[PDB]
Amino acid sequence: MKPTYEILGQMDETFILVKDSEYLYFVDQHLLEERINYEKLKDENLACRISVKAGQKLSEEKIRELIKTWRNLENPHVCPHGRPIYYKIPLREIYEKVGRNY
Amino acid sequence: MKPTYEILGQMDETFILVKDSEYLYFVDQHLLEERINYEKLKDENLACRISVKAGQKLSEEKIRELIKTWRNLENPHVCPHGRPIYYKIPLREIYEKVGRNY
Ligand SMILES: [Mn+2]
Ligand SMILES: [Mn+2]
Ligand SMILES: [Mn+2]
Ligand SMILES: [Mn+2]
Ligand SMILES: [Mn+2]
Ligand SMILES: [Mn+2]
Ligand SMILES: [Mn+2]
Ligand SMILES: [Mn+2]
Ligand SMILES: [Mn+2]
Ligand SMILES: [Mn+2]
Ligand SMILES: [Mn+2]
Ligand SMILES: [Mn+2]
Repeated sequence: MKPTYEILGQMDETFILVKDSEYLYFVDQHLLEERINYEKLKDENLACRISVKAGQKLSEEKIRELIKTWRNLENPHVCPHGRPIYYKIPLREIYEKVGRNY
Repeated sequence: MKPTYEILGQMDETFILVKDSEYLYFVDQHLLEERINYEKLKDENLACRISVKAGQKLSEEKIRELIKTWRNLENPHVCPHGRPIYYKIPLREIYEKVGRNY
C-alpha cells in the first residue's frame, strides 16, 4: 500500500476494506493482528490466541490503528502460518469491466 | 442480487459497493441511473444526459434508492449501450485467499 489510502470499512466483521490508487485490499482482521502480535512477541501460538477473531465488530479507531500498523510490518503479506493476510483486486479490473479508463 | 443485501458505500464517487451472501458488486452509478432512466423514458440519449455522472458524491438515501430500483430493472446487467452495469467478485474468492471456508 501507498501512504495515501482510504479505509472503506469492515465487511462481514472479518475483512477491512482499504484502497490506494492501485488496489482495493480486503485485509483479514485476525491474520493482520496475529502478524502484528507475532512480530512483537515472536510466539505464533500466543500471537494467535490474543488476536481479534473473525466475527468481532471493530471500531473505526481500532480499524485505523490496524491499517496504520499493517503498512509498517516487516511482513505485511502472510501471517506466521503462511496464509495471505489479504485479498487484492486491481482497481483497473473494476473500471475496465464497466468500460472506464483507469 | 438476493433480496437481503448490505450497502457498503461509494468508492471513488463512481461505484456503489453492495453485497449479498454470494457476491460483492461494484455498481457504476452513471450506468445504473442511465438504465433506470432508459427503461422509463425509452430514449438512450435523454437517459444518459440526465443521469448522475461519475465523480458526484451521492447521499446515503440516493444510494439506497438506486440499489432498490436496480433489483427491479428489466435489465440490471447492461446499460442501453451494452456496457456492464457492475463488476462482481464472488465472496468465496476473497475468503479462500486468506484460507477461510465460504
Ligand atoms: Mn508460546
Ligand atoms: Mn490464528
Ligand atoms: Mn491458532
Ligand atoms: Mn488513532
Ligand atoms: Mn496464522
Ligand atoms: Mn484486466
Ligand atoms: Mn432523444
Ligand atoms: Mn452514458
Ligand atoms: Mn452519452
Ligand atoms: Mn429511501
Ligand atoms: Mn450507456
Ligand atoms: Mn476460486
